[PDB]
Amino acid sequence: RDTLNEAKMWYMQALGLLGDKPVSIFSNGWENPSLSNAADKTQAKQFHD
Amino acid sequence: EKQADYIDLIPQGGNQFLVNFSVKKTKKDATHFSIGYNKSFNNLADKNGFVPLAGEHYSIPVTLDAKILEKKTKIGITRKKPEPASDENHYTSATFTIHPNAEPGIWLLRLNKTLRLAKVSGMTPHETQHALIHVRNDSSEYELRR
Repeated sequence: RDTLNEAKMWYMQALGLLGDKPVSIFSNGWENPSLSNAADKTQAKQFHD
Repeated sequence: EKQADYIDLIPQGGNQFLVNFSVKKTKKDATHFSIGYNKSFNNLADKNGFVPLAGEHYSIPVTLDAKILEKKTKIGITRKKPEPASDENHYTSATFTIHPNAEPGIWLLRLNKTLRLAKVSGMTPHETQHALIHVRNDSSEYELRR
């Protein structure tokens, strides 16, 4: 029993290191693009520019 | 005016929309029907080889901008009279207006109902709203009963 409370305090310390679980967004500015539109050469040129 | 249909915009997301409609009187004439926009321009979707039917829900996508939607944009639908048709049929329309960050409350009571009911029923909050039936005159007593 006491070693299970030990287990709980270790995992709670690990959760204290990690913190708040990041909520993954799904409602997003991601439109659904065309594969022709997604792979434009200008789309990487402007990015690295 | 007397009765044509209800027409509903349903925003899929950024620059992606959808039109649900259910036309009442479907007897006369339709060959590859049209959808108007700003009352005078933009045949939005002429791709149907189908004539809509009486009292039946439909769905057809269209991609627009929210910038014109910020103004009043008069979206019509045009059951196409066979050789000539621009607006000469039994025509109807609607305008549509968006303006952000306004009246937060009236949506949130529905979220309250489905979240209490989802925690209670043990079902996930998606599947509880997925298992609720909504009609415009459906009382929430009858929805609870169902």
